[PDB]
Amino acid sequence: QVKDSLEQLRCHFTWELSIDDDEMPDLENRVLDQIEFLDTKYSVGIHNLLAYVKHLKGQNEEALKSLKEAENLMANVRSLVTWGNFAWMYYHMGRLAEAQTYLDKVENICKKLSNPFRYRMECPEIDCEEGWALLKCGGKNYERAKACFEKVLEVDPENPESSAGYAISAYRLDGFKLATKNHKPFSLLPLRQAVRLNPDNGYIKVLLALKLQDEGQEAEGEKYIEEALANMSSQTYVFRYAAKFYRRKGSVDKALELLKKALQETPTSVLLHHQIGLCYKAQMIQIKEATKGQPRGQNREKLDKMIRSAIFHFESAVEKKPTFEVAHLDLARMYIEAGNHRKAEENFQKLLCMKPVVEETMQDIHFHYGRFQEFQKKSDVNAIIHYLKAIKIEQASLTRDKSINSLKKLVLRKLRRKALDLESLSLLGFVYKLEGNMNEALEYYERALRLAADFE
Amino acid sequence: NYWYLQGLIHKQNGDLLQAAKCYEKELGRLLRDAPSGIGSIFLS
RNA sequence: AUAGGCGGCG
Ligand SMILES: [Mg+2]
Ligand SMILES: [Mg+2]
Ligand SMILES: [Mg+2]
Repeated sequence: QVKDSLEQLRCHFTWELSIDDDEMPDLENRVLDQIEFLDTKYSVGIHNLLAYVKHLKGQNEEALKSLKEAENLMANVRSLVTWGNFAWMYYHMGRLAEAQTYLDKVENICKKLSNPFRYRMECPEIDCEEGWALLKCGGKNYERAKACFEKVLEVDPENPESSAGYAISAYRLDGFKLATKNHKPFSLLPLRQAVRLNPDNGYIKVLLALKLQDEGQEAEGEKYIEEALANMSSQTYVFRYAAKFYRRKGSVDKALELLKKALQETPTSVLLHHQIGLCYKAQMIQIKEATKGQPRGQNREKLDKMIRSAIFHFESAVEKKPTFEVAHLDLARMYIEAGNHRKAEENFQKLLCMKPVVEETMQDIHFHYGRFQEFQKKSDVNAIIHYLKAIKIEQASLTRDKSINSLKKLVLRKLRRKALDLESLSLLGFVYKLEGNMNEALEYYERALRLAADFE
Repeated sequence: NYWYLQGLIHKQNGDLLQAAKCYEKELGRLLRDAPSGIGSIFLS
């Protein structure tokens, strides 16, 4: 009825934003933070998104409040997202006259001079608006968000807004491939473009600095960190990426300072907690190296405090975002480090049921579970099961290569207890095949086949 | 031993990768009920 | 969206 009119509207309700129930507390928290701390030109988008999240929570009057706040801030065409959200709001509540009121407002603006004249309207602004909503709703929406901004840059290649959106989506997709071999810095030129056209935007400067750092250009990146830190623009966000920059440079204490300052503004940020975990992890590794694995007295004291601190923050991260895979894995591994194998295991079992956006993250999950099964749980069969499972995920990566090598070591261990084993001989043949060592691959497979026929 | 012999033929021609595939098919079958899961990886 | 210590007859 009116419902087919609603389905033509370009707004949050029709954009199929991929939002697990599990990610909802976290998303709302990130929406509130952005509203308070992100320096942008139009804050209408994020309140429209706050509205949608309230609506998914079952709090429609709060959702209405957020739409009224967005309206009170409202080019004018971006109001259309607000109005379409209003239309859906009033529908879902059951104010069919009020919904219709707002549909009619959308239609009247859609007659200057829109092609689908009815409720959809095609302009750069609503494209960007779909981009940013997708870009805030988690990694699975990122290819789509990139395409939205890219659509607009196909037409207007010097659009400052969509150049930003495009460059941030790209940097984050680049992020997913840092673990793959033969990753290319696809976001480096877009970020340079984006900084040129949004010269005041510190958020974009710090990601550029991080990309520069990944490509070995530390000096140039550090200038962007120092610049970004000297401007108000998005102080709290600049703090997070500046901290990441200094940690990867090896100024861990400087990182902590920034992260802890940022935690006052945004206590809830799983990014912060995770990254603060990584600072403590890196300090644990420093002490372990300087004391040759045998810390005593005060050193042991400090190592223990840092293991507790990392666990505290990785725990704080996954409580707030249960689907935060990498944070679960780091927690599993901190638990191993602390001697808590059940806690390790428990985090490993939750990891085994996840569908990561980043396929390589499942390789890491199996690799590290397999090592947990070899060295902590003393179960070779499960090590092998899981090293094989990591190997089976096709993607070339350092971690897959690690799994091949871990399988090799374990099977050569087994063959030196018991050389006449059909599985072990076939496994070692397999490993050699995955190394590209084909003479040996065939030699071990042949031995296994000849072992079979001799046994019969 | 049909798959062994198919392997040797590829090996003797230089198709090391088809040689591996042939042997895998037979070693898969032998190891289909192996606890590691290697038998299934071979029969894919 | 928040990556890379060393990896086992160590
Ligand atoms: Mg998050
Ligand atoms: Mg890191
Ligand atoms: Mg990590």
